[PDB]
Amino acid sequence: SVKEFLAKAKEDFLKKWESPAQNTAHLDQFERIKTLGTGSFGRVMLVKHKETGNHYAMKILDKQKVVKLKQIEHTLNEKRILQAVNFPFLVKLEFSFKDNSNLYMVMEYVPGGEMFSHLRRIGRFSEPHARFYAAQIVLTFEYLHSLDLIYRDLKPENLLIDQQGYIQVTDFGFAKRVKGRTWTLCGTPEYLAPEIILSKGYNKAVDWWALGVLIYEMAAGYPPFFADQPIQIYEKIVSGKVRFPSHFSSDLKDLLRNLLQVDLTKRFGNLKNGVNDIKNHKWFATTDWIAIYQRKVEAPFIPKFKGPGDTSNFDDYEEEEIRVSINEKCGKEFSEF
Amino acid sequence: TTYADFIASGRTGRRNAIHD
Ligand SMILES: COc1cccc(CC(=O)N/N=C/c2ccc(O)cc2)c1
Repeated sequence: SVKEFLAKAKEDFLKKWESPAQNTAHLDQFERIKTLGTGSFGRVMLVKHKETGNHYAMKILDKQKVVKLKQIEHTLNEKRILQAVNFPFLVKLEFSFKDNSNLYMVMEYVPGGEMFSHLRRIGRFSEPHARFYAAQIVLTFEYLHSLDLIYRDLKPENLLIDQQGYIQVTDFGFAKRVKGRTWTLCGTPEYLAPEIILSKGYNKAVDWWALGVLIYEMAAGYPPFFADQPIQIYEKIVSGKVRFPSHFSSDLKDLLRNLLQVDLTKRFGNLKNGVNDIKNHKWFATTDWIAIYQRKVEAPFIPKFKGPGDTSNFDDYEEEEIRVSINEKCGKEFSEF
Repeated sequence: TTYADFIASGRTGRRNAIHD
């Protein structure tokens, strides 16, 4: 049952949430090979665990940069939540630790690269292709939302493709455990729901809005609201007027009108029937939800794999030395990391 | 075309998060 499984999931989660894993490795245990991506506070590098030969992706955050951007509480959220969750389409945190200068999150290496990369290169995805990815996100959001977690940064940049063609959600930097309402203005401009922009207070319905943005972007090749500057994007979103490509099927347009719905009493995922409004929509009529969950569906796209530490599905980034200070920075701030 | 407008735009690369 969905009910049974989620209840079991919540018990598992709550024990880890109440007693988080801390200091489960050290930097010297890993050989650093190459940068896979970057972000405001640092970078994520392919690494190899010296005693096992296992590859992982190591996210390195500069404590002082976190502090400058007033992201301390968000970073604490990120690590506390990621070490507690477990779902087939969530990237797994394997180890975490800190030193004088940095925080480290050692996660599974997902070798197929970012959905972003593949989407931009290929132009757009077919409706079955988009649908296969969308289903994984729907199940993942049912899971997270059942734990009172809001994800708040859905976008193809954050979705990695595994060796079997399934999605792995990464970057829990804005994830938050909240019962009810929250107010932070965070996310990515193209993906923000109108109520975030209008400072209304918001809830998990913002992730369903963002699903609408993602499916559109996947199927069209461009997002439903774009411009050269974020201010113009926000104007377009609050306007809420959406135009669809002529090649979008009728069922797809109907789904998106219901996800990209400004009115929260009408937006799908946020009604009495909750996620079932989405799962039972006609666009998903061909989806076997249980088989998606069980990974028994053939992926529309399988990435190239030329070998275990290969990074050819990722862009190249400028490398820099990982200097660790001889003085502890921001110790009190990150004490529970 | 909308596609052409997007490809000529400045936001076809990776998009940064907004913290505030
Ligand atoms: C805001 O500061 C940041 C600093 C560095 C990175 C990021 C973004 C991020 O979490 N990327 N993760 C990519 C990933 C790639 C491969 C993989 O197997 C697992 C995760 C944000």
